[PDB]
Amino acid sequence: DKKTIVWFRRDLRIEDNPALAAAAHEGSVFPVFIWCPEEEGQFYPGRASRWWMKQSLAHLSQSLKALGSDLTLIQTHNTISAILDCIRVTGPTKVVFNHLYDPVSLVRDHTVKEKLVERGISVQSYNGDLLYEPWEIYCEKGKPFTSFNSYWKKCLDMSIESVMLPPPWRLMPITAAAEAIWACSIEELGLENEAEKPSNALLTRAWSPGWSNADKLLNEFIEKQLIDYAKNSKKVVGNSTSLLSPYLHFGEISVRHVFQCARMKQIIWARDKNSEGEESADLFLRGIGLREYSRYICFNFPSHLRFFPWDADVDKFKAWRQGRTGYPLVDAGMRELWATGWMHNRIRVIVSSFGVKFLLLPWKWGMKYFWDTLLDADLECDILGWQYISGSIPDGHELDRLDNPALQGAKYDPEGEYIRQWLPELARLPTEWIHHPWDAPLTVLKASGVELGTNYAKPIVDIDTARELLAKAISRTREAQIMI
Amino acid sequence: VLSGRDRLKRHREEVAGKVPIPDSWGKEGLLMGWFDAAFTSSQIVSARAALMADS
Ligand SMILES: Cc1cc2nc3c(=O)[nH]c(=O)nc-3n(C[C@H](O)[C@H](O)[C@H](O)COP(=O)(O)OP(=O)(O)OC[C@H]3O[C@@H](n4cnc5c(N)ncnc54)[C@H](O)[C@@H]3O)c2cc1C
Ligand SMILES: Nc1ncnc2c1ncn2[C@@H]1O[C@H](COP(=O)(O)O)[C@@H](O)[C@H]1O
Ligand SMILES: [Mg+2]
Repeated sequence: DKKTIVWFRRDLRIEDNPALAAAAHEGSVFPVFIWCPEEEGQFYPGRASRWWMKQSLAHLSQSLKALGSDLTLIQTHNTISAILDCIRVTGPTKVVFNHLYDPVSLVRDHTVKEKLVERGISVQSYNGDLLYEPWEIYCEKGKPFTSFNSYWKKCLDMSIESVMLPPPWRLMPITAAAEAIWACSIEELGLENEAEKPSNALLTRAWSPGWSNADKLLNEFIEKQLIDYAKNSKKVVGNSTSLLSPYLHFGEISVRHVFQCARMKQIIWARDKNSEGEESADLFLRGIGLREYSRYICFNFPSHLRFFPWDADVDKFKAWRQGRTGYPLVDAGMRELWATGWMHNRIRVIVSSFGVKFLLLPWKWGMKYFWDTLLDADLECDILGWQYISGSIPDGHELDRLDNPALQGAKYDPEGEYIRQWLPELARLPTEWIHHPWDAPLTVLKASGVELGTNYAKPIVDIDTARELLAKAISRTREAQIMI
Repeated sequence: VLSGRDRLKRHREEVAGKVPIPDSWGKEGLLMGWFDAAFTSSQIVSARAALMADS
């Protein structure tokens, strides 16, 4: 009866989808996905994200047909113009979507809402992706909180205002001729370049995008894995963390459903006085809270590395990209990143601070490489991550923190099984040395079949030299900004 | 049919130690060029405020 356009972007799911639920509650729906590369500009998504999105759109397309509707796809030069044509052809009186918080989407969402309103069309946006909107949390005088622990302590002293919605019985279709709105198939979107297919063959075997695969993954994690998360999450190899990140990034599983499941387990385990389980749930929910926090700092705080004397050496960049640094944890991480499109958070910390602190590579280079190879590449989580390793955030790493590989290995890969899996050249090293083989007695290297420079790279920088260059780099950063 | 966690486990075991990272990335030519005024536009201030008001 009432006709409503449902504009999908990063909410590729049916369950607890507020915009889709509101539209279906009012009448018939026209779901559409509008792709405008020129409007994404600086933040056009990378190879791994575009591969994932393409698989997930086809998954969602199938889901919407079975429900009695469809997903229309439009590659356009202008999002407003494509939406205005969908309105002209179908006759709908309203556009709904789930709003996003990245600067491109904020501005574009604002531009759509202003134009539709002046053209006499109703528009409404909905919180599809957060437990707490970025403006709901503030202190005693009403300002941002500027610290994760304080932000999360304040969040747990409030309740969620978000309200989960039940799924629709049927979707009432609105049909339009593909030719009247310049629509196309998923392959005509160009999400995947011909030259990318060989790399993307690794991601195909490793992952199945799509909201129904997210539900399967969330159920298996909650029901069998959350209990041990406090212990598993401290190792970087094997079964460590939930693997939910790509699905959360594309909205394929609602964070309100993630939290409900984990919180209810936490309450069960509190009653069973199962304290290890309560810790796990608590630690896992803190991860969710970091993701809320990433939106919160990107929405409220409108760079202390401004004057850092980066060594723009494209050769040592290649050596970082290829895992030819000679630091095992770093070289393992970059291999895992290329072959699976994902890595453990601590390996993300190690690899990124190695680029910045040991190599003095410009941080935008490592970000842009992450942006092209991570399935879960997410602007706000990535910003927060680089802020955390660069000392640009209250409770993070300090900029002069030079982590010792020997201690990182003992903490996060205490059996050495991460090195032995990704760097089999090193697998015969006693686990005592496997994370810093340059300190081992030459007799041990030789008994273990390691020859630095021939079958595993020599350290591309010495830690003691790196600490000196980093201290100089910091002095000149601080001397310079006082001088300018 | 196998779970995602186990599909990733299997793939990890198949490819680990056996996949070279290509010698060319494809974006080398952009390195030296590599702004963040995306977060400080007048437009984004207006949109943030508009988004708060409509909630
Ligand atoms: C340099 C750096 C860059 C990063 N870039 C990204 C990115 O592009 N996309 C992305 O999703 N995450 C990024 N992260 C954090 C990332 O979520 C974890 O590093 C990784 O997601 C673990 O995946 P998981 O689902 O198994 O984590 P789990 O611990 O099992 O699940 C926690 C979930 O909550 C969120 N979460 C957990 N830890 C963090 C965290 N430190 N920061 C923000 N959110 C978190 C995520 O949605 C995550 O999927 C980055 C971290 C660093 C240090
Ligand atoms: N205040 C924070 N801000 C941003 N990211 C954080 C913060 N605290 C933890 N993280 C992430 O959580 C991980 C665990 O931190 P830690 O307990 O200090 O080892 C870090 O390595 C970061 O990736
Ligand atoms: Mg992790």
